[PDB]
Amino acid sequence: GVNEVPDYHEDIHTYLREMEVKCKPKVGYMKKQPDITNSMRAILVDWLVEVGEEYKLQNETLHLAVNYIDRFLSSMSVLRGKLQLVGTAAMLLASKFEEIYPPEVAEFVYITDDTYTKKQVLRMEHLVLKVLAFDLAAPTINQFLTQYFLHQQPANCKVESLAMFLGELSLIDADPYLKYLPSVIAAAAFHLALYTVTGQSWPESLVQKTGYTLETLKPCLLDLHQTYLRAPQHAQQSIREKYKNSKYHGVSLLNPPETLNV
Amino acid sequence: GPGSMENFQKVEKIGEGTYGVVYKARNKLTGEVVALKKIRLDTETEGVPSTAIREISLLKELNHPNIVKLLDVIHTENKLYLVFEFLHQDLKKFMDASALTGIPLPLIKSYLFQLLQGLAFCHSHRVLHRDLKPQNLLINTEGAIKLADFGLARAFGVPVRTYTHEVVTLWYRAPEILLGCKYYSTAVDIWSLGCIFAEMVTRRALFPGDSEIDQLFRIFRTLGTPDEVVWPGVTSMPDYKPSFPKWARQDFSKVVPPLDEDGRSLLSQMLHYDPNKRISAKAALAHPFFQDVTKP
Repeated sequence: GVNEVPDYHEDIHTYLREMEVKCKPKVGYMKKQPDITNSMRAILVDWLVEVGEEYKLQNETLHLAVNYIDRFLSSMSVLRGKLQLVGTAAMLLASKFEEIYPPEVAEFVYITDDTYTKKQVLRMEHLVLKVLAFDLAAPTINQFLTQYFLHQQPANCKVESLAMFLGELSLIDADPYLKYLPSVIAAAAFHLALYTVTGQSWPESLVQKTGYTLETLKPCLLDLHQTYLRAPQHAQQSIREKYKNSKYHGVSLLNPPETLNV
Repeated sequence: GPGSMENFQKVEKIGEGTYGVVYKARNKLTGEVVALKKIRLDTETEGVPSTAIREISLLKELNHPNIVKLLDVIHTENKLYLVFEFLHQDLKKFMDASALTGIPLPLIKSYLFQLLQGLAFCHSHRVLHRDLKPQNLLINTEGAIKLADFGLARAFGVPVRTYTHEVVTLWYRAPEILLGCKYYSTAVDIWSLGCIFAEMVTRRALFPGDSEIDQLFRIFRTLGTPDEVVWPGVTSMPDYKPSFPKWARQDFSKVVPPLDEDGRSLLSQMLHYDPNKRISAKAALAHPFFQDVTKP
């Protein structure tokens, strides 16, 4: 029905595919950052997951923030001491865009354990808006997933939750996930979740919609599969903790499959 | 990116919102007349307002002849200036001042058809407007009408999730919002446009309620109190009550007597109770009502 906008979903899908190309970070940005590393970014993202949890923000908000951070760090060098300020400002902007009730600025200042002032958060907000030229309606992994979900036969909450989780995991590791578009990571996540829970594969119906096949998803699937297998060992664990919750059907507790069979 | 305030010359104030104030102004180099919307920041404490972040981010992507064009954004540390294309009037003012014996049908048809083009384009770019009302529809000298004021708009996902409740100015607000439904969608903008269609014919609001419950009641007295047959789920809605009076649906030719058969047909489909059955903007564009449409 109308909550799935039958008359517009294709138009919307085509538009998001165009926009994800416009909103894409520079794949190699991190080697051009003198004072920050993938490891530092992973720490920051994991912290944003926790902030999202502490304030009960939407997952979409989390994804927008990372998009904003990665696009910012694509043209602006930042010292390690300032990385969190960028992240904080990004989470604020994502919250004002996506949330019904965004946390107040003072709450963002509070979660940085008074590393920064309100003035600093607000100036950074302004700098981020300038750098992104207010281009904030970015496509996320989530925006594609929820559409892919409509192709399940029948709907399955464990599959949906597990796909969200795998997609979140990808936010953590700029290498390799910076090289993949939201729509492709989403496809890999949906296929891996579906296969893990039900044994089934990427449906032909989504080949029709997306033009992607298991062949085109194969590189991302292999990365995401390694990511899932190693997830208990990863230095960052906030996503695994979050997805143990019943709100997400405790999917972080599901065992990953040992092989994907091509 | 391109402008600075040095190149504009304010001409007169043309409006106000909770958003700040709107001026008419002239580009001194190109000659272009614009609307400047000022959003002060040093007054705010929480930084750049979310209404403004939504308006700018959404309007930067929506380039369409029936959406008011954002030309530019002057972002000082003291003020935020939004430069828009200028349109001399709104539909409300036109209805009150010049439409005293009516809006001729050719012009109603032209306006409605343009509004649907603009709204279809929004929905195709995953934007709900969420405040369509005559005050927010601007008209130029050439006969164009355009959607304005995207401060209450929102980028949606597919399928939708729960968004802000009690949106849309009350007279223009859809029954699913009034009954507290968990989800609403593109159908809420069609409802508003339906109310606006009717209002262009009569020059009075179709449902002028003074509270949520009074608004519901006025709608029920006009279209009939909905039941499970016209609207599956209705009796399970969070603010549905069994105590609701059960009004009969009246003949639609009594709702807007001067409207022809095609007009009635299209209006009924815009005001369908069930959001799933309400016509989409994209489908409404092919309604026979528009068969002879012009732009005067």
